[PDB]
Amino acid sequence: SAVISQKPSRDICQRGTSLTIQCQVDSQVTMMFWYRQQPGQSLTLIATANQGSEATYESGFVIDKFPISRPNLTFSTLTVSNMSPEDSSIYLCSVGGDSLIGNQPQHFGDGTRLSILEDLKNVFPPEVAVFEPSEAEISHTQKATLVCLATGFYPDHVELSWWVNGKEVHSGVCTDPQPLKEQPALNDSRYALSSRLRVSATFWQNPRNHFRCQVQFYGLSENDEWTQDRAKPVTQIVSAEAWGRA
Amino acid sequence: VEQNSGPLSVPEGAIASLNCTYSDRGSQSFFWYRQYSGKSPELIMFIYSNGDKEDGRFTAQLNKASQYVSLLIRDSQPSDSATYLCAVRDAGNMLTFGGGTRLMVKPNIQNPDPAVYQLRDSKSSDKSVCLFTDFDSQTNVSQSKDSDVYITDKCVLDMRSMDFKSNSAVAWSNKSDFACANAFNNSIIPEDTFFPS
Repeated sequence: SAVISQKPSRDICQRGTSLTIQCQVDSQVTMMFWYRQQPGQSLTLIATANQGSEATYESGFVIDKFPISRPNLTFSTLTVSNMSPEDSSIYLCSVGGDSLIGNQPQHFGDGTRLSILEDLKNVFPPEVAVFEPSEAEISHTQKATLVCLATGFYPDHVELSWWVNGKEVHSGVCTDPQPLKEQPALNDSRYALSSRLRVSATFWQNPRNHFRCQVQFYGLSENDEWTQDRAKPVTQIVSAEAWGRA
Repeated sequence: VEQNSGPLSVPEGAIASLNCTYSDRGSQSFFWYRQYSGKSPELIMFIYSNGDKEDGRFTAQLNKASQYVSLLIRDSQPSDSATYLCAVRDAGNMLTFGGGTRLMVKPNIQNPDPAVYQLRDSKSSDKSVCLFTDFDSQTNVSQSKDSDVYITDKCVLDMRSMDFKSNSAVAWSNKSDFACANAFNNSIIPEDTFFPS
């Protein structure tokens, strides 16, 4: 029942820099831990944050690489020092143990998605395109499926959502669980992502219905330097839309 | 050491069985977590003593003599598809997580209507999109043999207002010779797959 707030949400950092992520709890909880996990992989514990002393690091993690500081029971910071692309992961904060409401199990925070690139010039926003349903599907099934493709973005910091008549919808929507690499052998490959919105043929054939595929991209920040003719790949929303037709 | 397994497929409506084992017999607390692809682990329920513990469609079984914990999901739905992690607390306060077991609750396709449609081209895109849809949950979508042809794994959408679920896989490419008749040639699609001209 403890509320865990991790900051920042995500970040794109250069190789060789250091990032200090933090974790704050609204109530006093005894045990506190720091985890690292890549999307699709297993949860691996980094260390257990002790109050007012060094954290107890698990095998493979050293203090000079992941300095952990826990002043009081409700606050802790993890610093990823001399960052390399191999340190790119989702960094989790977990708290548990004795509290005012008793010994509560370990609950996790929202995590910090950390992407570490060789050069921030490789950050690209997605190109979003909506593809209107096939007429053959409409006559054969009386159902119309829209398809949205978000391509050519790096890193994989996107959030796809469908919007019908200004309202975000979840029914009839399936997005790929993870983006696919456009050139899997390449380590710098940009990503693609597909998603489908399926409605009844009569709903799509209403020209008053508006369909929009929104893709939230998380990129560079204001303080991040950018000297390129290309538009700065900041956090932005790229969209493609289509109206109904009969 | 806490041991889970890996990838598991359970039919829609059946009981999903997830089990884990632990080494420390002095363990006192056992937990199950559910984690989706993007989110962080979420505690679903916990158990402290032997027996069963129900919490809706979830059932936690614990036998400390046989050193196993179980999670039973009754009347499983495709929305139950996630990675389920088992955590065990030892004599102290240290939690030892398992690798997790990925669960896939495949939907029941009452009227399979396998087909491959070509969606209308986008004036802002150079790609042609093919949609392999309405096949039943036993059909596997293989990866792309062609280099610059991209095929995604199958996806389950739920049209809730119509109580209709369907599978779908998307294939796209910007080649001039790319056609939907052979976009999924590297997969084992049903023989009665509809190919509209």
